Amino acid sequence: EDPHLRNRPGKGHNYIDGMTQEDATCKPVTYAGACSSFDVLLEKGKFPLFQSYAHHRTLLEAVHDTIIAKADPPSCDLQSAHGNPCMKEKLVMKTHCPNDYQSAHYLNNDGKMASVKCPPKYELTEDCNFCRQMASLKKGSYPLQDLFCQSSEDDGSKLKTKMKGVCEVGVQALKKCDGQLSTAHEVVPFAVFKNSKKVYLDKLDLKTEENLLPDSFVCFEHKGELKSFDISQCPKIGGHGSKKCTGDAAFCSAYECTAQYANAYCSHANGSGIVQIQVSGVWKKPLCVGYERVVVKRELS
Amino acid sequence: TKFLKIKTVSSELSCREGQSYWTGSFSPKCLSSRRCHLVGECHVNRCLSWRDNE
Repeated sequence: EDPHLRNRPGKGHNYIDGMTQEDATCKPVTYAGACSSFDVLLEKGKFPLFQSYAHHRTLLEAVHDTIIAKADPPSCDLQSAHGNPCMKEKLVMKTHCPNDYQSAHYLNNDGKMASVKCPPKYELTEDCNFCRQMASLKKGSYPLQDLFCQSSEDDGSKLKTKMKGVCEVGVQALKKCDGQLSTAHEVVPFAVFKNSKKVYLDKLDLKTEENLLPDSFVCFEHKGELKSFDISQCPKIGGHGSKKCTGDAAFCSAYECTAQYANAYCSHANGSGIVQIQVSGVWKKPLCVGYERVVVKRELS
Repeated sequence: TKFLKIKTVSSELSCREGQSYWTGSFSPKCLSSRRCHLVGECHVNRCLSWRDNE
């Protein structure tokens, strides 16, 4: 019930490495600023999964926190040479990006991250598979997948696509085809672990496991309402600190509370903590679980 | 002379169909999503009285 959808834990950086153009307004990402790579994540009717899970991290924040690696090149330019590795994974995807956007990032196959790049002044289209010519053009990127990042270091490189009766989904060449193969764009779940491939899913069992973590509390600065305030300036239990801080039982159980003798009010975020996954009957912890609309080839005959 | 022969195969008893329907085996796939209390939509009153067509 807490309307803290703009407060980002950790550091609050959303600009990606490759399109560092909107870094003047999204640093740090807080209640202020009009970052094009975060405004569409909270609009009603776009990515409801991130609307349900918004107190954690994103894919960009995971890249900045040394969680999700970047491919080579991390931002494949669309107007340069003749062939780039960041195209076979883009044409198979079918999304809907609004107008006035230059870049569009997505998830690759090797577990890293690869985005596109268009030289000025090129904008996207209704699908984003190709950047054509020309409000003003946003100097950022549009999230092509409905996923969310989180702090995790669970290893899982010995798992592959767990989909039965599927020929070649996305760009992964699984099993061969001998009869009728479909090609309809359907949603498929996936979950990439640490240093692994784009592992798809079939049965998802999400849950909420909260824990007393420093990156699970939100707060706003008080002054003569929601204001930006760094959480790292909160003293510990009898430790030290620069300014002051206070909160409820969750925020005051681990940090020091001074009641009215502070400048903010730290509150525990609803659902923030540890979000595990149940794949192959074994409870695991993913990194950036989400959905995507790629080309699914199912063997009907 | 113009002949009009009608070949007779045998004597069959066809079954007149009336009411028909398509059926088969089905296995449900349940999806769990344990949401914490007072977290978005998880509540003590809105989790219990939940409609099946919403």
